[PDB]
Order: sequence, then C-alpha cells, then structure tokens
Amino acid sequence: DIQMTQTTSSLSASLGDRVTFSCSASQDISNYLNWYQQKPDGTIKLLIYYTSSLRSGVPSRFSGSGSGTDYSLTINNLEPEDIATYFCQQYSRLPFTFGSGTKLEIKRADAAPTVSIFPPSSEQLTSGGASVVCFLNNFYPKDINVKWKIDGSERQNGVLNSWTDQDSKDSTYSMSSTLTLTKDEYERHNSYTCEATHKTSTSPIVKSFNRNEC
Amino acid sequence: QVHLQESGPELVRPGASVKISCKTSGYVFSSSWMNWVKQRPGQGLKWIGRIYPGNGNTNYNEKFKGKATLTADKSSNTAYMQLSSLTSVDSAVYFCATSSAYWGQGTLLTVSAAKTTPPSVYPLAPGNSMVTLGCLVKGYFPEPVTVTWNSGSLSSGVHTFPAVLQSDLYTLSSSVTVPSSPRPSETVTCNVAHPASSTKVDKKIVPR
Repeated sequence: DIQMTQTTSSLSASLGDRVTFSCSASQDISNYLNWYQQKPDGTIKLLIYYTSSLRSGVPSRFSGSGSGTDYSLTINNLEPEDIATYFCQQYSRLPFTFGSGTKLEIKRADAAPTVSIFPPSSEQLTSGGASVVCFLNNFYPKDINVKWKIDGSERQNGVLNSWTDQDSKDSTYSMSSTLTLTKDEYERHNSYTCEATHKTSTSPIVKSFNRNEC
Repeated sequence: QVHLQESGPELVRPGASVKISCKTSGYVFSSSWMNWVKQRPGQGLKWIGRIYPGNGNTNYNEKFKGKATLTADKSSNTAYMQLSSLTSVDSAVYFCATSSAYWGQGTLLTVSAAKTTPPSVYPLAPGNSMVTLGCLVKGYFPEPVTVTWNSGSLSSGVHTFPAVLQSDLYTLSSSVTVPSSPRPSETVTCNVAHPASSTKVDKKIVPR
C-alpha cells in the first residue's frame, strides 16, 4: 500500500494568518492527490482535487500544490470555521490511502472560564444515584484544572471530566466535570465545591452550594 | 444538489452482519463510483472499496475482501454495504463517498454483546443576566445520542460534551446558557434521542 504521511498531527495559527499542511507519499502518485477537511461533528468535504484544483464552492484562500510524492495545502485568511482536521488522500493506485490528518488549532485572546455547579436532580436522587455536575465553559487556552471538595476537603474519586473540541465560533474550549456518588453518600454530606484554576488568574474560580441553603 | 443520506447508527451482536445504506439524489447514480470508508477513532481513514452502479463492478481493498460486500440498486439510486462475521474490531464510523468526492454523513456501527440501555435524562437547574442550565444524559448504551434544546430552537451557547464510558455504560451532559427573562419564566427543555433503544425524551428545566 502507498503510505501517506503528514508532517505533523496538529498546527496552531492566529485568525487571519495563513497555514500550510503537508504530505509526502511513499511512492510517486503523479498528482493524483486530494485534500479533505473533517469538522468536529464529523462531516467531511473535499477542498482540493488532483493536487491544485479547488472544488466548486470552496473559497479561493484555499490552494494546493506539489508533485511527485510531496504535496501542500495552504489556507490564507484563517477564520474560525477553519477549525478542523485536514487530510490528504492519493487515488493513484489501489487501495486508495489517506494520511492520518492534522488538526488545525486556532490561537486567540486568553479568556477565563465561566463556571457553573449543579447539584443532583431530585429525579436522580430517587433512582438511588447522585451526580454533581460542574461546567467550566468557554475558556482559552486549553489547559485547566478542576478541584472538587465536599464539606471542605479535596475529593477525587468518582470524578470524570470531559473536554469539547475548539469552538468553531469563538475559538474557546469547555469542560464538564461530573462527580458521581450514591444517594446515601450524597445526603451524608452538606457542602459541594468546584474550583477551576486557569491561566487567566491565580485565584481559582470557586462555585459551591450548601444543601442547607437553597 | 448532490446529497448522500446514510442510514442511522446500528448496534449489532458479534457474529451477525449488517447492511448500511447510502441513498443518493441529485446526480446520475450509476455514472459514478460509490466508495466506502472506515474511520475508527484512533486510526485514520481506511479505504474499503468501490462499486460502479451501472454494472456492479467492484474493486476491494484486499484487507476488507470477504468482510465487506458492496451492492447497488439503480432502481432506488442507493448503495449498500454489508459487513459480515462482525466482531468489535468492526466497530467504527462508516462513510460512502463518490469519486467526484461528495460524502455521506457517516454511519456509526457498534458491535457488542451488551444490550441496549436507553438513557436516564436529568434536568440541571441552578441552586445574573444570562443563566446556564444543563441536562445529564446518563447510563445509556451504545452511542450515539442526540441532544437538542427546545427542538433545535435553542442553538448558540450550547455545549454537548463527549460521553464518557464506564461499567459498560455511557454518560454525557449538555449545558446551555440563556437569559434571565426566558428561564424560568418560560418552558425550557433539552430533547434527547437514543436510536438504538428507540427513545426520545424531552426534559423541562424547572427551578429547584
């Protein structure tokens, strides 16, 4: 099989800048090369076919070039909608083979997280279960830590976290951390806290609720 | 306008086979190859093969020879892909695409012995201007699940997080930031659908 390889798995760039993704084939593919764009939701769409011809509809800031085993895809005027993974594919020989992709990360102004804590649903309390949900929404950059506390002490077990993909609209990241316990263990305690420590401040953002309150 | 519509996600037991459909419209069906691709999270896209509707001519990637069977039906302008002798390494997203590169939306296939579990949907009301609300979509199986807010009405300000798998069950939550004037005053809901279990549930977020 022809191995298609991309120079990197990811690339970062600022809005308005231009980027170039790169591929080299394991054998000459005589310009039989396509470039695709896969958005987070999973939709795929052709950008450049046969090395440099752009698909009808695709903007001209997109361009492709190269020959032999070496090919390039360039994007000028980066914009948020360009957040995605780009991959090359050769259709010179069977089986067709794809490159593993290069995620495009877009740089942007630092933004603190908007944090929300939610106690279990009464409806879940009945099912015998209780999840404490916490949302660290819309921040930049990527890195962020959440610390959970019950009756004031750090709690770690039962904590599962989940990150979204860079937002195609505002270029931020979001994350939800869920602390799950049993109903019994949840009534056994009184105070719940979610602390997010992020690049944007030394004092973490703390959100909490006390079952005695409202 | 060219469109490729694939059939929804599938849950199959090991050993059976499945047939995925790719319904096309907007271009002459048999005058172009229909290809199929496999994307398994982790790996990259692998080419399975292609068929030419006109005559049923097929070219297969030797690695899917036997696993996959391609057929087309000009009468309905629909291509099919049968994967058989299924095991968990066949679990993945499958795409149909033309040579002229137009792609289907992808079909999610889960091969597993575990049984279907519909999700338990719980509202998340807080305990300012805008206010954030959420829905906890818990203990379901297999993926995917569709979370909407007010039947697709609420759109901007939504965050539906990637499910996390545990004890053979999936869990995710979705958050939504709206205004003080809408909620609680009005009814606000999160619509959750889970195909494998034929279930759809809306949940209104009412103040605690």
